[PDB]
Amino acid sequence: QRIRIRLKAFDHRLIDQATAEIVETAKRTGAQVRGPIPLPTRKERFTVLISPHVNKDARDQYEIRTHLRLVDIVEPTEKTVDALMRLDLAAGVDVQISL
Amino acid sequence: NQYYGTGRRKSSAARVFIKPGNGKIVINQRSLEQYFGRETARMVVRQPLELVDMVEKLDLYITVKGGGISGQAGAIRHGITRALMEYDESLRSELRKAGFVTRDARQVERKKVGLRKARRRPQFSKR
Amino acid sequence: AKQSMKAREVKRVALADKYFAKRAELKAIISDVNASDEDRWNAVLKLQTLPRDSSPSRQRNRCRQTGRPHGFLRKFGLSRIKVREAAMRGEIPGLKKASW
Amino acid sequence: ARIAGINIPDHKHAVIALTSIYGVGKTRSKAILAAAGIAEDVKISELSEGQIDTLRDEVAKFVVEGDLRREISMSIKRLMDLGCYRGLRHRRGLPVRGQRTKTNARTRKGPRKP
Amino acid sequence: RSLKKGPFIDLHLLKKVEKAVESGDKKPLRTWSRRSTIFPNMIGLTIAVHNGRQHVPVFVTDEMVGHKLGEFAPTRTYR
Amino acid sequence: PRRRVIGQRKILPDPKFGSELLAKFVNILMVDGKKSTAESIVYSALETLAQRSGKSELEAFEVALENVRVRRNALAMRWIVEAARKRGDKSMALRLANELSDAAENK
RNA sequence: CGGUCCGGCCGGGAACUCAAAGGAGACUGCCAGUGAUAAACUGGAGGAAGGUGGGGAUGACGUCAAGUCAUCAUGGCCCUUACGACCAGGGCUACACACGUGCUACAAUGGCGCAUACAAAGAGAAGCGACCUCGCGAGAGCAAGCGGACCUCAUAAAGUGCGUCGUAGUCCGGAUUGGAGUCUGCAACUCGACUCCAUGAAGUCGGAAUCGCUAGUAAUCGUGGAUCAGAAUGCCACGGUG
Ligand SMILES: [Mg+2]
Ligand SMILES: [Mg+2]
Ligand SMILES: [Mg+2]
Ligand SMILES: [Mg+2]
Ligand SMILES: [Mg+2]
Ligand SMILES: [Mg+2]
Ligand SMILES: [Mg+2]
Repeated sequence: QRIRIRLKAFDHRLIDQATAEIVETAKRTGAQVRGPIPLPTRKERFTVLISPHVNKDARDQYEIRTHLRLVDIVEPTEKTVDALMRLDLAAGVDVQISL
Repeated sequence: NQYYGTGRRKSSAARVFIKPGNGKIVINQRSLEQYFGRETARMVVRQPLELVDMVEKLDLYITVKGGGISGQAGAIRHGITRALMEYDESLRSELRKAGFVTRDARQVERKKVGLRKARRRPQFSKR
Repeated sequence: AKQSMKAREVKRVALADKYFAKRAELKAIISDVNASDEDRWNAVLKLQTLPRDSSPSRQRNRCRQTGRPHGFLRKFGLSRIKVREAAMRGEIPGLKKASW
Repeated sequence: ARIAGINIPDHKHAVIALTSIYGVGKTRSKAILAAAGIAEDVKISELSEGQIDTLRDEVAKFVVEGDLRREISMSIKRLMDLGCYRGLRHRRGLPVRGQRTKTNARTRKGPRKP
Repeated sequence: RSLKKGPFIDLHLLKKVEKAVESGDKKPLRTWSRRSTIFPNMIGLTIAVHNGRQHVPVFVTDEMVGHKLGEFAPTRTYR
Repeated sequence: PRRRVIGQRKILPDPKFGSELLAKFVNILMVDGKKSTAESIVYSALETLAQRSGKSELEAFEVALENVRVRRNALAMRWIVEAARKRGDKSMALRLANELSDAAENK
């Protein structure tokens, strides 16, 4: 079989901290992982008015950066599964598992 | 022996693969005359191979994605110059003199708030 | 907006999942079926007796905190001015001023 | 070459010369030449009389003459004599199908005069 | 404009037609359905079409079949 | 211009003939960024001037350029193109070819 | 490199392009002249980039009782079987005119027809919706894939190649109008979008006056998104040629 973990977060310096802890734990217990791959960032952009009335020209410029990380695990070792499945990760990281 | 050089433009990206000896040009599994519909686009890639003489002397195998007519052609023209510097390494002084190794980094100016275009302002009243 | 105007919108949503969620969903299909009941489906006449305020076209997406019917965003459910007030005080995660 | 459409077509290509008939545009002129068997770039020269009257037979299915002028007009007479809202728009020269009347109604209203 | 799968008519106005055909012609019928399509079973009756503030009676004619009742009520007074 | 005194940009020359001056000529006729349709008109106009109106195509344009004289060459090329549009012939290649024939014979 | 059903499609390859986490690199650093030996300027080399490289964010004290009690927050006042509240329809879209802001034009640097090449950036689950089939078409039916670098919107348009029209109110331009239809939605009359047939106004480059912009800019070409059941010539972004 093959399990993969899709990781998404808002902060780029926070997504790689949660990514490296999974890969280091996997290499220590003897699992085969072909590293993490950087997926293209799906970034939204929001341009809305700052004024409630006339002077239309002054606006705000927002963005929402959503990075993506994927870790591919080849062998479903029981020592690998039992360790990674209940890790204590960052609150700003959403996990997606495909068993 | 292969000699590689990366050249690109606004949204293009082109690879250059050099093999010694032919006058063959293969771009995206097509010919030089078949792919380039513009006659100017055929000649601008011949511009870096003007000071350095090529007739039937080296292969070039190129692919390119993105951009347009001259955006792909400018990507090839940059990529050949880095390949010849990889090929001979003494040819740099002639390439610096022509100005082809300088990557054209003039990108598009962003669309501004309050204006319909990058610098074009909507029409103005005096009083 | 006015408090009575937001009471209208809650009344429309409460009828929206009530009547037109699944019942008008069926009545939209039976009028659309090409295979059977090509002439006498009569689902149009039964749709007339249903109340109007269940309609998804009649409801208006408004700001959940103020009730402004203008400048709506489906990303947060707020008006354009209330997006700034939570962003400057750090109440919306990841939202900040952009430069490109 | 005089058709049942008595107004004389110009001495040019076939699909252009059929456009001069009131009620035959570019699309319908393609359909007549396709049903006849005449190429669209054939001029009035060498277009023999055996090829003119076979264009009269294909155009005979449609009413394209002053008889078409009255049927457009009497259809408007149906609206005006009935007294409908759409009939009131044609009598004063106002737009019908939802064009605005604040400004930019110059085709309907006629030339300006304060 | 409207699709061919069913010309629209309101339910309350359709009931007012059915009693009027059987029980004979009456006083002009006050209604608000400016969106209904005229059917051939209404020829002869007088239907008062509401125009914003009043009711204008419309004597139904044979060639009115297919049009709307809102096309017989001017909504503004022009001077 | 008051303080910022800078030079003028040096465009790449004509890829067909290797002429710096002819590259500034096609940009005047070019509208809406259409380079590919502009040089097709200019090349077809000069071949009419070369084959049926006098050999030495590069020299034949210069004789037409000399009578109507950086800025001196710029105003000379602009007067040829703008007067060619308001003519009676059919295409732009035929109109600009007759302007160079008239400018070579200074009329 | 093997494999050919000529599709990266399949074994595989980790080179390269792309994708994004970190880092190097440009600092008048080096040389020459000018300048009071200064700051600096000028010229040249090196370099992908050289004189704040390109763009953005970043906008002092104050000025106009400039704009916002109709985003919201807030002192007071006023009404309260009514200045409140419910619903139907109408109006906000009217029409003798005026002003400002836009689009498409007046065309052979084009129009139309056939064949055909190259984008970047986004959106998608009460959603995007392929393929197949049908209709001239707007679409409809059948029905996968996809919470997505996989699948869909989605064939980018200008351009290129040929043919045609030959300078005219025209195969220019499409206004207006009639007829016949499509989709959305309780519901398209007032007042929707789009397609098909037909009609083919004004207009042949625009007075005084007035505006934008010093380079990937102007000009022009289409694409996408927000708002939205539906309703973009506006606004926001994105690239193509230049
Ligand atoms: Mg309040
Ligand atoms: Mg609505
Ligand atoms: Mg005609
Ligand atoms: Mg970096
Ligand atoms: Mg004031
Ligand atoms: Mg036309
Ligand atoms: Mg400036």
